[PDB]
Order: sequence, then C-alpha cells, then structure tokens
Amino acid sequence: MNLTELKNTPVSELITLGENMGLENLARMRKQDIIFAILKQHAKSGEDIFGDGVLEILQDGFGFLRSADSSYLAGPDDIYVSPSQIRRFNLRTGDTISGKIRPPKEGERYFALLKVNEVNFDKPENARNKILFENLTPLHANSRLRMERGNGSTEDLTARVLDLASPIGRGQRGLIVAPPKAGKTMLLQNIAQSIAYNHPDCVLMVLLIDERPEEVTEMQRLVKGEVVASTFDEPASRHVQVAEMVIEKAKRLVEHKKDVIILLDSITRLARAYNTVVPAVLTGGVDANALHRPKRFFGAARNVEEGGSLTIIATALIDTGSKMDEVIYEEFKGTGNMELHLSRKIAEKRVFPAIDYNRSGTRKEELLTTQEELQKMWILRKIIHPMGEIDAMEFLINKLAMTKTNDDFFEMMK
Amino acid sequence: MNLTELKNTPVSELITLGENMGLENLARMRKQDIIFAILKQHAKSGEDIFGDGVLEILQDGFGFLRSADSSYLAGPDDIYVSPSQIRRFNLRTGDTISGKIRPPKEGERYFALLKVNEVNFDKPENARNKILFENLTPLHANSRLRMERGNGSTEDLTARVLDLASPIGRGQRGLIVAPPKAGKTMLLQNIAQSIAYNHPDCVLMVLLIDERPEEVTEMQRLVKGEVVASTFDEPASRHVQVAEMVIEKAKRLVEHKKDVIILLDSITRLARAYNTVVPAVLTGGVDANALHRPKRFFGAARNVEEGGSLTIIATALIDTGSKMDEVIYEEFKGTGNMELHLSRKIAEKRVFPAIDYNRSGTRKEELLTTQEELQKMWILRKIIHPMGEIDAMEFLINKLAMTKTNDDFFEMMK
Amino acid sequence: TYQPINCDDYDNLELACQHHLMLTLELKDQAKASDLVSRKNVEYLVVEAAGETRELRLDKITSFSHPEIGTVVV
Amino acid sequence: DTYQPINCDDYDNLELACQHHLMLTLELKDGEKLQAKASDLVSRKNVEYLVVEAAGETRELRLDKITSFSHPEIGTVVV
Repeated sequence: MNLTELKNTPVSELITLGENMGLENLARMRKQDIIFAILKQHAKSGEDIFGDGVLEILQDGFGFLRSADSSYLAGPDDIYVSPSQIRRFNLRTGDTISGKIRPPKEGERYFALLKVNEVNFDKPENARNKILFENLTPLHANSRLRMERGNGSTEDLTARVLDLASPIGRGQRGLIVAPPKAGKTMLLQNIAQSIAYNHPDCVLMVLLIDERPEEVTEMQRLVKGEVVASTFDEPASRHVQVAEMVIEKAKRLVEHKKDVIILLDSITRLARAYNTVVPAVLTGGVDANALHRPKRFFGAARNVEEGGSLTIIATALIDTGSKMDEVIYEEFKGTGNMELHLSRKIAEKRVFPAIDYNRSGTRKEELLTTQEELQKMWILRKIIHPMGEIDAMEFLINKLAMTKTNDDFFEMMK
Repeated sequence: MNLTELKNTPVSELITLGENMGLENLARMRKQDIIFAILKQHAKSGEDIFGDGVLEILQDGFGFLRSADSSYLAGPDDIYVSPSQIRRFNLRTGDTISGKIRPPKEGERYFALLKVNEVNFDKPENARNKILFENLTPLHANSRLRMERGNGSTEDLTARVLDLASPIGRGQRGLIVAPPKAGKTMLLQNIAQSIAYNHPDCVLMVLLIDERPEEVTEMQRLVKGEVVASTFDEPASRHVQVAEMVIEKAKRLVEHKKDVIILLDSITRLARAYNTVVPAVLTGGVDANALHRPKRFFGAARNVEEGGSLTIIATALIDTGSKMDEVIYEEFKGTGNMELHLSRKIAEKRVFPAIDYNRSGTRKEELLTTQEELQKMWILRKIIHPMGEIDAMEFLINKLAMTKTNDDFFEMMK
Repeated sequence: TYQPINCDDYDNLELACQHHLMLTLELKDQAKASDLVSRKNVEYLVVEAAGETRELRLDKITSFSHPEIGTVVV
Repeated sequence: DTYQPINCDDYDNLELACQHHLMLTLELKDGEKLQAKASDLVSRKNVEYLVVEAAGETRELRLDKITSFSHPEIGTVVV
C-alpha cells in the first residue's frame, strides 16, 4: 500500500499483517527485513505502491531515498535512483521526492523509482527554477519570536524569564553555555513547547548527536515535530551523516521561502566527531583543520532578504574537566549574536530556571522591540545590576509569580 | 562584452540574460559558473570581450587576474597570464591590468589575455620605470586629516572629540584599544564617513578578517570606497591570502605618488591566522616566528619624501578571557605613533563615544597643528586632567553641544 | 501538454542512444538514433534518418522494439 | 613610425619558434619572402626585434613588419 504507513506501524501488528498473507515466521528478523518481505510478497497489483523520501547522492553518481523515522539509516528498504533521472530533473542532495516505485527485476537488490510526482512539495517543472543558498543576501533579525504564553502556570516562568533576558528573532544564531546538571534538557523542552504552541507556521527540527536511548525515547514522545538522533553506540561517521543530511534538508526548505528552526544539543560532540573522522597541527588535542566543517554548520544561520529564515539554537558544554571542550569553546567564542549562561550555584540551591541574568543578552535589541518595551527593560536591568546571582533569581521569581503577560509586572513598578 | 559590468548585475537579471541566448538550465548554479557559461556562449565575434583585474603571481611562474567584487576568491572565471608576458611587461603582484581577453583554446581551462591596454591606470611603457617602494625614505606626518564637518548634527560629536583627543595626519600608524561591547564598530564607520566627504582625493580601503556574514553586507552598503572581507567559516590560509593582496596593491599605488588609507578591523585576528599556517617557541601558545609577518604589514605605514603616503589604523582586542590575545597585545605595544583607548565603564552608563581622554594622544603634535591651536589644546588638557573618566566625558559632551565648530567652543571657553 | 514517460522507459531509451544503436519506428500507420535533448520543458529524440534529423516527440510515440530489446512505452 | 606592438598570442608562439632553432619564412611585409632562422628576440628603446642566423649573417627584424611565419607547426598569421 503506502510505504510511509508501513513504516509507522508497530511491529506486533506488522507481524500479523504478514502472517495473513501466507508468509512464515517473521518474528525473529529486524523491522526493515519485515518491511522488505511484505513489499516483496505484495507484488501483484501494477499500482498502489507509493513511496517518498529524502535524496542522498553518493560519490559514484547514483542516489538513494532515505526515511526520517529511522534517522536516515541505510538499510534494505531504501529506494534506488539512477544518474539519468538525476540529470533529467536537476536533482540535488536534500530534496524530498514522492512518487511510485517498482520491484527489482533480477540481479538487483533494491526497489527503484517509476514516476516522480512531487519534488519539495511542488510540481517537478517549478522546483528547477529556484536560486541557490550562497546566492541570497543575509540581514539582521528585524522580526520576533515571542515565547511567553497567556495562561498563568509554573512552566511559564522559564519562558517569561527567557523573554525578559534575551529576545529571539527569525535568523538568530544563539548559544547556550551550560555546566553539568543545571537543567538544560528542561530548557530545551520548554523552548520547543513554546515554539509549537505560539508559531505553528514554522518547521521545527530537533537534533541529538551523542545521547542515551531513554532520552531519545522521551524527546520523541514529547516533541511536536521532527526528532532525529544518534546514540553513543554508533560510530562517528553516523553523526557526521546525520548532521549533513539535516543541514541540507533545511537549506532546500529555505530555498522555497520557508522559515526553519533547528535546536542542536552539544555542538561540542559534533566537533569531536569531526576531529575523529577528518584525516591528519595540534593545539592541545584537536586538529586545526578539524574545526572547519562544524563552523560551516553554525555559519548557515541568516535572515534572507528575498524571504525565508533559518534559526539555529545550539548548546555548548563547559567545566567538564577536559582540555578538548575548553579549546572548542574558546574557538567558537564570538561567532553568535545571542548568549545564554547557566549557573551551577543557582542549581545547587534548587532554584528552577537557574539563569545568570547579568551575562545574558542579544545584539541589536532595538530592532526586535518597541521604544516603550526597551525603556522598561532598561529600567529593569538597572535595578538588578548590583544584586548577586541567587538574589537576582529569587527576586525575579518572587516578582513574576504575581501577574502574567509581562505587562502587568511592568505596571507594578510605577 | 564587459566582465566588470557582468559581475555587478544581480543573478536574477543574469538568468534572464542567459535565457535570452538559448542557454539550458543555469538557475541552480553559483554566480561564477553562470558568468563563465554566458561568456563562453557569447564567443562568436572576434575582438569583443574586455577585462581588468589584479595580478597574483603563483610560485610556479604563471599568474591570474582576480576581481575585488569577490574579495579576490579564485574561481572558474579568472584570466590566465603566461610567464612570457610577465617577462615582457616586467609585472609584479598587486599590479592592475586592463585589456582584451580571448576564449579558451581546446585543451585549456581558462580565458587568456590577448592585448594589454593599461597598467596601474597608465601606459605600459610609462609603468616600466618606477622606483621600488623599499628604496624610498620615510619621515613624520605633516598634512593633517581633519574629521570635523561643521554640520551641527549628533554624529559630528564623535569627530569633534576625535579631533580634540588624537589628531591624525598623512602617514600615521595608529592603534585603537577596545574592550568588548564599547561601540568599536560605530566609531570605525564614523571615520569612513568623514574621510569620503572631507578628503575625496584619497583612496579608501576597509578590510575585515573574521567578521560575521550579516556584518559584511551592512558595511558594504554604507562605506563609499572598497570593502574586502572573509567570514569565520573559511580556512586560516584564506585569511592570510586576502591580507597579502591588499598590502601589495597599496604599495603599487604609492609608487605613482598617491595617498592611500587602510582601516584594518582587528590585527589580533590576523596574528591568530599566521600562528595556524606557519611551521612550528610557543610563548603562551603563540609561536615566536608567527609574529614576524604581521609586524611587516603594520610597519609599512610611512610618509614618503619623494611623494605619496600610506596611513594604517588597526584595532587590538583586550580583556576577552584568552591568554593568547594578551600575549599578542604586549608584543605590538610601543610600535605606533598614535593611540586611542576605549572604556567599558563609560559604555555601561549608555554614554558615547566613551573615549578615555586621559590615556590617548599622538607623538609630535606640534608638527600637525598651529601654535594657537596647540596652546588652546594645552589649556584644555590642563583643565580636564583632575576629572574622572565618566565625569570628563560628560563635561566634554555637555560643553561641545553649545557651538557648531571647535573654534567657537575655544572662544566660549575664554 | 506533453505527458512525461516512465523513468524505466527513459532509462533504456537513453542507454540505447549510446553506441549509435538503431530503432524500429518510421510511419504512424531500420532507423539510426542520434541523441535526445529538451527545449521549453519538452524532451525530443533527434534521429539521423539517412542525413534527415527528425525530432520525434516522446509524448507522441507509438512503440519501440529491437532484436535484443523490446518495450512498449505506456 | 612609433612601432605599434603585436598581440600576446603570436608572441608566445613566436617565443616557442625561437626555441629549438626552427626554420620559418618571415622576411618582410612588402613583397620580399624566402627563408631564415629565428634564434632569439630582444628589446631596445621601447622597440622589439628578432635576432636570426640566416646563412651566418645576423640581421635585426622588427616584430611590427613580419607578416607570417610559415613553418611546419606554426604557419598561419597576418601579423
């Protein structure tokens, strides 16, 4: 029937679906093997075999279609694309392609594409006249992504503090500096929830590089959007492949005047994987040329004058007792235009947001706010300056716990 | 027709121009490939294509003509120059050549030079006899470059304070010491606007070494001169190549008795790129032999006695948390004849332009000013000496906004 | 107009263009092949019929057989 | 007579004709034309010349007078 519906089915029902079709015990093979067997058996109807995926082009000239539900993992259920079709349709890596596929005739191992229906959710002759991404001109963030919601809750305090400390716009390049066990995953989840509720017209992407399986399951079950991850069991080439696929898909989407947002956890471990993979001078453990590829990633964020935006919010790790992390953090310093610092001292006393107010801030705040809002924010910033860290956080929490919408709190200091 | 007129039009018009010639799909390629294809398709009329460029002689013996619209980046649309022509016209790197070009012959890759028309905006036989830059003698500056415009606006309150604190002459070697977030980018843009309006006979050149992509498009639409830059997502070899081409091209213009000015963004970033490209004493991480090339660039500023001039004003970053930036600033201390300091305390009170007035000054002030002006400035210096930094800045700002010129403020001081 | 053909029908056809192979199609009621290009979003099949360069449209193709290949574009 | 210079295309191929002591047919660019033996080329007071070895005797031929260099490899030229 549909490949997408087949991939989105629990394995228990998938086994009984193939048992009714005369297939023997499929309970001891992997999921993709079951999919391949079911597809190979249901090869009698000349139609009703539909498939879609994201294109990856190998260095030999032929390409494959990959699926995001397995995080673009190569397997037996991929779709083969010939170089002739690539020349025909001006195809490029990162393009989403939908259409019809056909079984392998003989001497082949993969299903092949029969007819192209949509490229990048558009007509094939319309998605070959778009201008490239290093062909557009970048601007500042002359727009704004509001985070705070209206309902009075406890999870809204973090969003309100974030809104008061560092505004966020479309096209930002933000950095979060986090010590160990300071509540960073909760911050990312809160930001994702706020983006999902407030702005349903943008495309949300969450990237995890070197996590643990339980965290992957929790993030997949909590986030409204696309979640792509790789665990620490896999080699580094897998991390590199995932990162490149995600960035190319985002670029192709931006080419169509869309707004894309990416949340990246531990750019540090991406840099470490690139250091592992890149061929071999040394500055304390890292290669000088090993940091070229990650920066390109971080360098993709910009506001497009012709229309569209790409926002990247990345996490950096400090105070882990490793020279590599310190070198990576010192090299990546000063490249972004938004900073957010977390503190261990506030986290030891069990204060929830644990944000360092006096260190945070964004460049070019005058373009994301009105005159009155900027004046009120300056007035608020003047008072907090002499205070300490824990004192400032306790003051902010106590004051913000009374009224809502960050308006009635500004009228309570008349 | 013309290469220069083709590199200046936007890609949107280039695509239409190519389509009006019977070309196939060139909308998903970069600018240079489209330009090359358009050039190759128009090659059906002898003696029609013009060209100009700046020569860069490679170590193998042959050279290339490169353009300033791409920050001298190598591409498929460069112009090849054979060693025989170099021997025939006595050419050097940094020379500007304009003439005719011809299509590539079968087996070759690039367009080639056909006929030389101009060298350094002069006749080829006239530019054959000019004494080399290292055979001239240097002295102190004489002619002054005034910044005050006598308008009466707010942006003039920075030029007036600059004129009061540290006068600038033709041939200066100045250093600006700036802490993070003190309005160092707004100060550089103010100097460029005063030079283009007051002294239009000078050649202005701005150079950025590790800027962000959005900060390059903003400075390119404000400065009335030539802006060259490289982003942070490029290799260390690309930072060194962009700087060598700008200093060699400036020495070639001073041999024709001209006045050139260079505004270098941060000399601290150029020294970091030479430390990653020079073969392995790492004093604080900085190799002892990795500071020789950067001191050769800064030491070219002088006042020729035969005619011509070269002024250079660079920026030195301080208090960033890096031990490498503190070692580089201590090596370039006492090499300039002008110095301007910036205070973070004055920028925290929202007071601009924040020029520490008790630490800045120039050597040999008596040669650049008249006796009466020197006496008035001595009186002002004696008056301001006991005041504090913020107090002196507020006093100067309050007093200077009652007149229109500095002459009316000196007579009102009685 | 110009309904596009299947990728499999455009694959062998493009592979048949290599090594200057011949085809089997003259009237609509032996022929040398040359190449296949596209213009104004319309692909054509240039054939060298004894010097005559006929532009056969892929949208208006009756059939296509051979002594080694045989296939009926749908 | 100010000696209008020749192109960068002919020069390069005429600089290769000097190498390996080839035999061409340059002579004059009136009517005179028969053999010679280009050996080298030099400049003097903003004027270029072509030193040959025609039957021992060496003359100075200007590059602003040569009309062709017929030689098996490099033959055709108008300048």
